[PDB]
Amino acid sequence: RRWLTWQVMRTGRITIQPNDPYNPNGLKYVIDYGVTDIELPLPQKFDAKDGNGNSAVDPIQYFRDLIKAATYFPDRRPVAIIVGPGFDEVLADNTFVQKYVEYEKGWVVGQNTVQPPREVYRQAALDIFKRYTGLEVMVYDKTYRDQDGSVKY
Amino acid sequence: TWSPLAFKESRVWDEKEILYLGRLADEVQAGVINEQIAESLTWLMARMRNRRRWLTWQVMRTGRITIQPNDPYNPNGLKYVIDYGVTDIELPLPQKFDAKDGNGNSAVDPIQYFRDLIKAATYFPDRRPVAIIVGPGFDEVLADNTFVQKYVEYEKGWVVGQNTVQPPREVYRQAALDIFKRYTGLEVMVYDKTYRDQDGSVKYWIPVGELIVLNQSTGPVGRFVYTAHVAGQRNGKVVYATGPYLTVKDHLQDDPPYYAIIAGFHGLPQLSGYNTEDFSFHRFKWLKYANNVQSYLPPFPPKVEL
Amino acid sequence: DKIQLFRTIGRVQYWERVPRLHAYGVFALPFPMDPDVEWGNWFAGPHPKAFLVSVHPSGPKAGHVYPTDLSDPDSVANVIGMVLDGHDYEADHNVTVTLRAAVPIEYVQQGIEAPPLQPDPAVLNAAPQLKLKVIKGHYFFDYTR
Amino acid sequence: MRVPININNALARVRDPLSIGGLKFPTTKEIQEAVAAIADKFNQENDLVDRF
Amino acid sequence: FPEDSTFASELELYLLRTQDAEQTGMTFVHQVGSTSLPVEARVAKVDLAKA
Repeated sequence: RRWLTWQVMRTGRITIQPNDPYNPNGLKYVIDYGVTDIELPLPQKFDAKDGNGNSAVDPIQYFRDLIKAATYFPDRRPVAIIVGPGFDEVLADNTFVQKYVEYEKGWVVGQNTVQPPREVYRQAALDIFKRYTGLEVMVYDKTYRDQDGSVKY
Repeated sequence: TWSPLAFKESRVWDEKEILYLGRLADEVQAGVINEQIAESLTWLMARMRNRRRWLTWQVMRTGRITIQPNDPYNPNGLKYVIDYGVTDIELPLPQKFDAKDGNGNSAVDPIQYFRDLIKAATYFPDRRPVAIIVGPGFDEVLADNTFVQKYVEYEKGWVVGQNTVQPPREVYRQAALDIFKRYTGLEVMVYDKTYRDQDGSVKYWIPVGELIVLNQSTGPVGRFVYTAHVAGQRNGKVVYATGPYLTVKDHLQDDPPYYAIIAGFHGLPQLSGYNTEDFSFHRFKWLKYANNVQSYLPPFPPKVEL
Repeated sequence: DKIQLFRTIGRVQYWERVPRLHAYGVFALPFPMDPDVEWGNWFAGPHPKAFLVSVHPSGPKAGHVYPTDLSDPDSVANVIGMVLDGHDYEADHNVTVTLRAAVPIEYVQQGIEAPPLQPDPAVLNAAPQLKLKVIKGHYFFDYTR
Repeated sequence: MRVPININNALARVRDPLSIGGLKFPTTKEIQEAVAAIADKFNQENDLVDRF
Repeated sequence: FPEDSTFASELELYLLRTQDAEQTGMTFVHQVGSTSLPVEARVAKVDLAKA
């Protein structure tokens, strides 16, 4: 039941082939559900960091751009995001999100402080993400072991 | 002088469809015309209200009722150019509030601009602004201005090189209305109401990079006047009536029996009062304040067509 | 393939009837229809449409109406009126032809390959010899005279 | 102008009474009906200039 | 999603959509001593779909 369920959740497409685990009878199903535009486009991701040290895409602005472009598409604005394990470590090395963290604590780097390490600089990366995008974040770091490789999420 | 305009129209139902139509699912004993005339009767009331608001808005927008022959809902092909006396309806502004000359700095301080208009009308009391009515994208113009920004920084203590990293555009725009209201003293009303174009997308009534400037009062500017129309007789004497009328002609007993409805009225808008010294009218003026305001706006759904 | 997505089945369009001038007057007489004419593609469509009919003056089909061949001068000379918002051609073969009315030019097409709600330029071009008078974008016709 | 139909009587009518598939007999099924009304929300009336 | 039971072998959905005509179309212009003019024709429509 969970395999068919995750097959819809991941692709919107139940595909069963003959050369397949636990299909000895050699059957054929290609069940296309009506899921429209399952992948959001993002050609430079968040940790591209083109140039010297500055990145390219603001996730606080990107996920606010999506809410703005669906003010009259009420079935289409985002409400929550469910992420794997390493989402805070992308936000803390972003050089756009960092200026949001510096703003809410008064961290001008030239005065007032030397720049801190990534401890509190990542510890507040969730709440500043949750307050400025307004959406919920759930972490699902649950794991499985592959047939051949190491442990995957 | 002043003299009104006339407009009326009609619709007729012939003899086939009066007793040859029921519903489409079930079977009905020929009474659906009573349902469909009652809607078409209410629709002609919604025409005369729609024609009034077209004439009224045509004054508010240009001060010029212009009716050309090749025009929607002018089959009769009539010429009208009705010039009112609205003086200098377009405020001059050769560079917008979002010109951004050079690196990142703009060229026009808009808070100084409207305050420059208030100072230049200290002894022209019918000519200082009291309120502004804008479309949706007015704060997005103000927040990216580099003059207004220095007003936002001043009321909170934000020197950028010290004391703070420069804030995001959330707080930088959330406080943009009240600093415009405190330093110009005037009122801002938002009219974000929309309509759908014929070929184009959804548009706003007050256009996107444009606004209106109300002078000395925010009360009613003008008047819409209904003039007399010939009603029937009562005791051999002709009786008159004003406003929209709706006459019913039932020819349901002749050899092709039919049925008609006629609606119309007589009227025209009229401005209230001009300046007695030099005959000038300036209560509302239009300002094209920016250009790329649609880039700050969400898109609209296309019209679903079965 | 075990799930079908939504696809539409029914397509019903309900237009209104062809408008005409109230004050000009009506005069209409029922005529028999020509069986040689395929009347299906003349009453095809939900759109408001009028079209001109001629009449056979003699022969074995005399007194029967057929749509006007604008390329034939004899069928132009025998026009008798218009059919307004066509009837059940399948249950009955006797159409009511309007001989006197006042109809806008957007509702009269002769060719089947003519778009609805648009003026037919072949009708406007032959309107002198079709006894049509175009005033304010409306056809005025009376075939009692 | 609305089309003169019945809502409930047309959903119960556009469905085949005499249809068999590749299986030579009628199958069990289950039917849910839904009704939508389509209107342009973004074509609104200029009620501003009544007060002017 | 939770789990559900039906005791059937197929499920079908029907959707009926309606689209009325709008009350638009300003008004025709007149002169006082003449006759009126007729109003254009509108259109309403319905569709229906199946899954």
